[PDB]
Amino acid sequence: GRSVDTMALWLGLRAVLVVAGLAVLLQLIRGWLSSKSYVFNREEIARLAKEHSGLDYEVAFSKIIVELRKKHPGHILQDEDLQWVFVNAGGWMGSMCLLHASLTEYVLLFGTAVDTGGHSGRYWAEISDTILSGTFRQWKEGTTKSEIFYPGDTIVHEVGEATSVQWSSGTWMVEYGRGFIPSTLAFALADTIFSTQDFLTLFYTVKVYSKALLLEASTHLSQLG
Amino acid sequence: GRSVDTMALWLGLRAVLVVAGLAVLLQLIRGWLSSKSYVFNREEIARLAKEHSGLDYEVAFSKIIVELRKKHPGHILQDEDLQWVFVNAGGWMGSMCLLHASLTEYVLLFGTAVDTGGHSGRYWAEISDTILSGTFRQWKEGTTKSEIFYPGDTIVHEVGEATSVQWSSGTWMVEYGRGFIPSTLAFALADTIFSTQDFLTLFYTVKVYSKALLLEASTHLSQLG
Amino acid sequence: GRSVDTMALWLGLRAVLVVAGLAVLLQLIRGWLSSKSYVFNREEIARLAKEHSGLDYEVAFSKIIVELRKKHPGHILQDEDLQWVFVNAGGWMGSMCLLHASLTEYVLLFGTAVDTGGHSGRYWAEISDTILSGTFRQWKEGTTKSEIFYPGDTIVHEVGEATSVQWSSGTWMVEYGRGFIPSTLAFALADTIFSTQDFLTLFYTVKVYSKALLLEASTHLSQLG
Ligand SMILES: CC(=O)[C@H]1CC[C@H]2[C@@H]3CCC4=CC(=O)CC[C@]4(C)[C@H]3CC[C@]12C
Ligand SMILES: CC(=O)[C@H]1CC[C@H]2[C@@H]3CCC4=CC(=O)CC[C@]4(C)[C@H]3CC[C@]12C
Ligand SMILES: CC(=O)[C@H]1CC[C@H]2[C@@H]3CCC4=CC(=O)CC[C@]4(C)[C@H]3CC[C@]12C
Repeated sequence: GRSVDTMALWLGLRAVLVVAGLAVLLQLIRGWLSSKSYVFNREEIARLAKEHSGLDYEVAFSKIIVELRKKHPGHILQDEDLQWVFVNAGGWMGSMCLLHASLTEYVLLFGTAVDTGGHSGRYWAEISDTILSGTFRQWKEGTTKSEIFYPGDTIVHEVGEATSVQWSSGTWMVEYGRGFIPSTLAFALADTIFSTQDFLTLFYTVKVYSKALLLEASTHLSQLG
Repeated sequence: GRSVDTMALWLGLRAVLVVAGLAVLLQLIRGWLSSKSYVFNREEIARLAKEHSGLDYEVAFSKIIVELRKKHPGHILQDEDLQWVFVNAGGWMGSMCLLHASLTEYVLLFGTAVDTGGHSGRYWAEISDTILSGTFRQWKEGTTKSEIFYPGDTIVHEVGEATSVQWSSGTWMVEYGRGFIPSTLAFALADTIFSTQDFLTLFYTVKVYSKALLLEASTHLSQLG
Repeated sequence: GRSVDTMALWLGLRAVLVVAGLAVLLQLIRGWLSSKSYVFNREEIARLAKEHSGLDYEVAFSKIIVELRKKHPGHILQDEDLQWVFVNAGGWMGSMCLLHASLTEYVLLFGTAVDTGGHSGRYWAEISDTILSGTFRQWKEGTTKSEIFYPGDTIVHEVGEATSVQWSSGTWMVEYGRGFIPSTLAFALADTIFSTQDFLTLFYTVKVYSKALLLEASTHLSQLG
């Protein structure tokens, strides 16, 4: 009767429980033992973006790209491969311009010209965003109150952390990610697969990721000979 | 030619039509003949939340939990099992603290620290939300105009009804559901499966549901001996 | 080691790349060689909606429907088949009333009573929306700035184009689509399948599409005898 249905539902819930739990455990295991080859550090990127946050965010874009090319030659994409690509993830819609991406790091420009917001994602990667323009509202897990950050501030999305994020129209930021980068792809592409059906955007995303990987491989080969 | 393609599309549309129609019919059949064991009633919960809506919503949270424990001993989770868990569903993102959940009822605290909104869901369950803080905008099906509710009001999401819901930053409410509760899970988890990929949140959700079910089973066993 | 993982990821990315690329190529091939039987034209619909944008959007709805019935008898649904149906797509939620739909064209009323926004979709179809009330913000691909349109304006979503769209509460518009209409269905239903689980709305959507197709077939049969 009712007790039988309660017990059966409890059994199925425990099934889903152990499935999700072992998925989380595997994510932790793959992430912790992942490689950690670091060309950049988040403080360098944050300071460089903060210095230029008072300028027009596109002038700041240019200046930051030029500085990153000067300080890390061989690790930033040429002008021919820079492209603004929409990003639909976790219920929000923004756009990115990828500057660098390896197995363990990535650097990009990110933002939005529309009001948007949603789930931040939960992956084995430390993400950091320095606002050039607009406002970034972060609502952390386990709290009932949120915080709003402004140009020049840096929000650090910690490893394993999950938040709600919200950006206002005209919000632009410099983003640096460090960790097990491929484990973020499932989050970054899911709304494209199950919501937007925008396969050309998927094409653009994997194209720029592959080009960044090929640049890193080419620079590694040159550094070894 | 063109007529052939029109006819083929019409055939496939009629296929999808009868599939969805029989799905709706099965939802109605499972829901109507579902059990209706009721520990609470929506008027009791609404009045208790309305009385305290003028206080800070966290003080109200505490007072409502204490009253519910006093009036329904054995049917509310202990302090050790209370937890704020994100909820991503129907395009919106909020967070919940589950107080009670059986096969036929549930009681929780719900709200959001970000501006959000989306589809309410359509399930065989009567849902009711009493606002402690913020604003709740409801847009009913078949109308071109929406309504905004304020602290102390109660919105009743009727059985089989579908609306668009929208909450402003800092909106918090007491929610009571009555009907065939498991038929809501597919709606409550879908954005987690196909959008956020946040498997630890899924873990938390099934964990608290299972604990609430086990509490109900334990109290039933004690009441029978 | 690290180079092996980089190479394997590059291989898998190239796999996803060629899959998405050939999907886009097939979309282009199916769209270009698709039929182009045109009962309406977008300038006619835009001018008719612009003329009435200064009136209450429901009075405008009625006047536009009456004019479209007068000028295109046999191609607009009778009063008995008009229905407001929710539309959840690309992360946004609005509602539509379908007036006309064939293999190559469609005419509908669209809008929203909630603040919403998301991905526009990318399909082989030229879409055009004339605002009767509210505001329509369009953010085009490849740009960091967006534009806001007002009552009486027409936004043209070009074939193959992808934008972010955003509508404010109380925004209502007349929409005309021309191209390969079925290729939009996957976008229009995806959030229903993977997010809202609202199968009765899916039922309503395929029902009105099938009725519009049957009306077009019946008028074609009458015109041929
Ligand atoms: C804005 C944001 O949430 C970040 C978090 C993880 C980031 C992704 C990290 C992996 C990645 C590398 C690429 O080369 C393409 C862009 C993507 C897919 C990034 C897009 C922006 C993301 C999704
Ligand atoms: C806020 C909201 O829409 C409500 C409607 C149905 C509710 C769900 C009802 C079933 C359920 C019981 C649980 O024990 C976990 C929370 C959930 C999954 C509830 C989360 C909040 C929901 C999704
Ligand atoms: C508002 C919007 O984006 C438009 C773009 C393509 C449009 C769809 C085009 C195909 C279609 C025809 C129908 O008969 C049902 C409604 C739908 C499913 C339309 C709903 C509104 C859509 C989704």
